[PDB]
Amino acid sequence: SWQTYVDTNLVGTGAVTQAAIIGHDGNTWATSAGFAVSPANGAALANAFKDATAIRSNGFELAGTRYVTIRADDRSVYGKKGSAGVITVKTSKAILIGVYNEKIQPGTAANVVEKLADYLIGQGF
Repeated sequence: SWQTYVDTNLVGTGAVTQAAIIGHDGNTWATSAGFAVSPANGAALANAFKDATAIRSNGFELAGTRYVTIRADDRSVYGKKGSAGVITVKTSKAILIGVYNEKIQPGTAANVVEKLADYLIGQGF
């Protein structure tokens, strides 16, 4: 049911346009219609959590878009591209990812992902 967390719990909220749930390895668990992240690109994100030295300076890519590091801790890596961007949140077993555009506010996006992450962590994922 990882597809429902995406269709309903993420994209369904309206706060995010595209979304996915990656494994700590980079391999996609579930994803939305027009979004895909390469294994290399996902394992690259899964690591910026151990040290964002690299993304902090070069930035990071997701599905062909080069994002700029805004925030980047050991649980949350945020990026932006003009007035759109992506929220990525690490759980105990996964990594949530939701992208937003100009019609959506960064905190609105950020809030939905953040909260869902809490819920899954509470569940053991």
